[PDB]
Amino acid sequence: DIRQVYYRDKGISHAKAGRYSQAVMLLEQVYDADAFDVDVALHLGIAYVKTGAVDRGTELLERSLADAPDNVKVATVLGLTYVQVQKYDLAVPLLIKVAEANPINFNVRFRLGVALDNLGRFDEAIDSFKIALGLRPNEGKVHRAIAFSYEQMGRHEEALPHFKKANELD
Repeated sequence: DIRQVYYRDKGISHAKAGRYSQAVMLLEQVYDADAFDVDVALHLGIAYVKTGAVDRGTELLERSLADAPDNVKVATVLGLTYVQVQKYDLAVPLLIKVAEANPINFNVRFRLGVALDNLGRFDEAIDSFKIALGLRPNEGKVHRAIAFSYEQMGRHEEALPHFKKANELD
């Protein structure tokens, strides 16, 4: 009744503030597969991945994606998690769309780049990494990444400056 609004509101806040174990503990008690609340599943999703229950969290995020395919945050979080467990094929489409809608999100763009480079899509990797550098030109790590993407294409002339700049910072 008012039990559940309190558990939901608090559990979600736990998750948002990084208190992930406490979010699992509360939200496990509201989450109901058959009365599907997407905010609950999202944030219990997040909290399971964070607490090492990666499969259960992934599954909940997929189910949330099925329920709300236009929810950007579900897509962001599923996308990045897929990068984290090396499901780069699944990640790229979710991360392209998220980056479209949210151009100021550096990590998304960067993980997109890294996802592309692991699929061998180097030209697209490079274009994403350039976009990531427009947002943080100081990012050594992007520089090492784009350098390696070029080198993998045998474009060594283009790699070196990026290698140099990644050391100038590192």
